[PDB]
Amino acid sequence: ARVREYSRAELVIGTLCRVRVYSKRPAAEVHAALEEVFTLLQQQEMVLSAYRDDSALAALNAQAGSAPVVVDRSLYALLERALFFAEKSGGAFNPALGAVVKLWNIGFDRAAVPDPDALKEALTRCDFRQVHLRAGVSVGAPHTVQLAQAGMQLDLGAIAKGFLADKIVQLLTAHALDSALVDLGGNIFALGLKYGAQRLEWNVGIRDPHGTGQKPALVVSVRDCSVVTSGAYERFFERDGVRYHHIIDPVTGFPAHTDVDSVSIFAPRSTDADALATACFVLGYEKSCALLREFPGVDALFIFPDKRVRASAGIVDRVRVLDARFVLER
Ligand SMILES: Cc1cc2nc3c(=O)[nH]c(=O)nc-3n(C[C@H](O)[C@H](O)[C@H](O)COP(=O)(O)OP(=O)(O)OC[C@H]3O[C@@H](n4cnc5c(N)ncnc54)[C@H](O)[C@@H]3O)c2cc1C
Ligand SMILES: [Mg+2]
Ligand SMILES: [Mg+2]
Ligand code: NA
Ligand code: NA
Repeated sequence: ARVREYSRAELVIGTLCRVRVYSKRPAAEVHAALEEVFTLLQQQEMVLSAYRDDSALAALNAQAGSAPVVVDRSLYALLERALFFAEKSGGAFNPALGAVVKLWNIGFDRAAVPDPDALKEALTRCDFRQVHLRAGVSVGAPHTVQLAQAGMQLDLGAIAKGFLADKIVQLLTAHALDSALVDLGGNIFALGLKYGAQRLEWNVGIRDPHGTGQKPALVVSVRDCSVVTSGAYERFFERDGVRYHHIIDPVTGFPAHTDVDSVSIFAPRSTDADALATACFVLGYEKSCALLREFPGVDALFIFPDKRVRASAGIVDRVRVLDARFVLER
C-alpha cells in the first residue's frame, strides 16, 4: 500500500477551512472522511453561530431570562468547558459577552465606536456566572441551559473553532486516519506525523502580527498538538486614527490594551488552546504566565511589539525563526 496526500478546503464558519491528510488507506475511505468533515462543519455552523438567526445558539439567546432550554450533549459539553475557562481566567475569557460584542460587531460594519452608556449597560448583561448548566443523572436525562440574567447573550466565537477542530480530529480518528493537518481559519490541529517514507513533525507557522499574512515569521515543529493564536491585528477597524480590534477586555468593554502583539497556545485539545489564547491576550504577559502554571500540559509563545519572542520550555527548542527581524529569547 502506498502513501497518498490529500487536501480539501471550503468556505464555511465564515472562514477558509482546510484539511490535509496523509494515508495508506484506500482513497475512497479518505474521500468519505473528508466528505464527513465538511458536512460536520456545515451542520455545526447552524448549531454554534452567533451571526445567524436560525442557529441553536441564537435560539438559546432568545430565551434569556426565561426557562431552561434542552441542548444536545455536545453543545452542553462545550458550554461547560467555556465556563471552566471563564472561571479560571477570572473572566478574561467570557463566553457570555454577546451583549457587548454585538455593539462592537455593528461598529465593525459601520466603522464607528459604540456609545459609552450603551457599553456600560451592555456590560451589566455579561455575567457568565448566571449561565446555569443542569443535567440529570438518570438514564436518557436531558441536558439543559438557562440564561438567568435578562438580555444576556452567549457568543462562542473565541472557543468554537477549537471545539470544531477537536471534533474533526475525533472524526478523522474514527475513520482510522492518524496523519492530518486541520486548519480552521488559522486554528490548527496537527494530528500525528506527516510524511517526507520518513515520518516528520508538522511545521506550524506563526505569522508576523503586522504582516500581510502570506508568510510565517516563525515555525514550530509539533505532533498531536493544537496551535491557536490570538492577536490584535487579526480583525479590526479604524476610526479617526485609532484601531479597534475584536478581542474585548470585559472589564473595560473596549478592545483589550495588552503588552503582547500575539499569543499562541499549544495544547492537546484545540478547545483549550482557543479559549486560553483569547484569555491570555486579554490578561497580558505576566498574568498569562501565572494562569498557564495552572495548565502544565500546555505551552505558549508570545510575540511582543518589539519583535522579541518568548516560548515556554516545552516548545522553545522546536521554534525556528524565519523572519530575522524577530528574536527568540532562550
Ligand atoms: C460557528 C462559527 C460561525 C461563524 N460564522 C461567521 C460568518 O458568518 N461571518 C463572519 O464574518 N465570521 C464568522 N465566524 C467567525 C467569528 O467572527 C469569530 O468571531 C471568529 O472565529 C473569532 O476570531 P479569532 O479565532 O481570530 O479570535 P478569538 O480570540 O478566538 O475570538 C474572538 C471572538 O470571540 C468574541 N469575543 C471577544 N472578546 C472575547 C472575550 N474576552 N472572551 C470571549 N469571547 C470574546 C468575539 O466574538 C470575537 O470575535 C464564525 C465563527 C464560528 C465559530
Ligand atoms: Mg480563542
Ligand atoms: Mg479563535
Ligand atoms: Na441592562
Ligand atoms: Na490590559
